[PDB]
Amino acid sequence: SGFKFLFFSPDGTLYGVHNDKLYKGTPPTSDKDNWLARATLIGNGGW
Amino acid sequence: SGFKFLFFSPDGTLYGVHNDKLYKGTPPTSDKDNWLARATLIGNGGW
Amino acid sequence: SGFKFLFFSPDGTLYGVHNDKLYKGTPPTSDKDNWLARATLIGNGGW
Amino acid sequence: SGFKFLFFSPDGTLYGVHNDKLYKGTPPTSDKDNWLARATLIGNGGW
Amino acid sequence: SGFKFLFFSPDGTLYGVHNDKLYKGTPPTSDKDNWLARATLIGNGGW
Ligand SMILES: CC(=O)N[C@@H]1[C@@H](O)[C@H](O)[C@@H](CO)O[C@@H]1O
Ligand SMILES: CC(=O)N[C@@H]1[C@@H](O)[C@H](O)[C@@H](CO)O[C@@H]1O
Ligand SMILES: CC(=O)N[C@@H]1[C@@H](O)[C@H](O)[C@@H](CO)O[C@@H]1O
Ligand SMILES: CC(=O)N[C@@H]1[C@@H](O)[C@H](O)[C@@H](CO)O[C@@H]1O
Ligand SMILES: CC(=O)N[C@@H]1[C@@H](O)[C@H](O)[C@@H](CO)O[C@@H]1O
Repeated sequence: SGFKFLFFSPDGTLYGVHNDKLYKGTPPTSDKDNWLARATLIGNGGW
Repeated sequence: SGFKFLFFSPDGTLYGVHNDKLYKGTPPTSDKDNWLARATLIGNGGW
Repeated sequence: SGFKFLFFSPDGTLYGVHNDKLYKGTPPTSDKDNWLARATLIGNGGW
Repeated sequence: SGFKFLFFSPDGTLYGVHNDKLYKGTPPTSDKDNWLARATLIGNGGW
Repeated sequence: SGFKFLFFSPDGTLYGVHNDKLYKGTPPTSDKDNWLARATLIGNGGW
């Protein structure tokens, strides 16, 4: 629970480290947007 | 109180994590501008 | 003490959170620049 | 273990500090991508 | 003692806070680049 890092790439993609995993995707648009469920998993550990 | 993350997207929108929630909005232009009151809630928790 | 956050906006302005307040201004060019005295107070608390 | 800093350059390259060393490279695109194995070492300590 | 902050400006300059001092410079190109030996000191304390 909670992100360790949460930051943008210069194209506007949101990146986040959550439970040692790395995710990316376009940023959420509302509190109805389950961002983590639709984010792409781009790293399985070590972050 | 207190933000856990406070950062910019490349289009100039300010993003912030406050009390596990995610907020965005144009940055304040003066200390009369209550940013958190006018920011768009874009995540209800898990941040 | 020091800063809680210190980060750039995409237009090149340096932002900083210091003693719960939000500051912005052009980045310092030498150690003779008192950036905190020089920056614009854009938020009086809650940061 | 884990990263101490993880952030983007405006040229699109991902930078990270891991165990006091500095690395850069294209961001990972999947959890098969061993980013730290293929990243360019650009700093052997002090970070 | 490492860096407290390490981040880019949108023109590609790397900024870092180290022992409460603020440094800037082009990012290191390889592990043979002593960045902090050649970085510009732009803040002597308070960071
Ligand atoms: C910090 C880092 O590069 N972690 C990666 C991880 O994301 C990836 O899923 C795994 C693939 O084997 O390799 C590494 O552990
Ligand atoms: C980290 C993350 O994606 N959190 C979101 C939250 O912001 C959103 O309000 C909720 C919708 O049900 O889904 C997830 O919990
Ligand atoms: C986090 C946040 O938006 N803080 C603001 C503060 O910056 C501003 O000076 C004040 C104006 O009334 O309102 C809020 O407290
Ligand atoms: C913080 C910093 O500038 N560290 C560098 C290190 O990355 C580099 O590999 C070394 C070369 O001798 O010099 C310095 O220690
Ligand atoms: C956070 C900040 O602005 N620190 C500066 C420091 O960089 C500068 O060298 C000194 C010179 O007067 O003034 C301030 O203390």
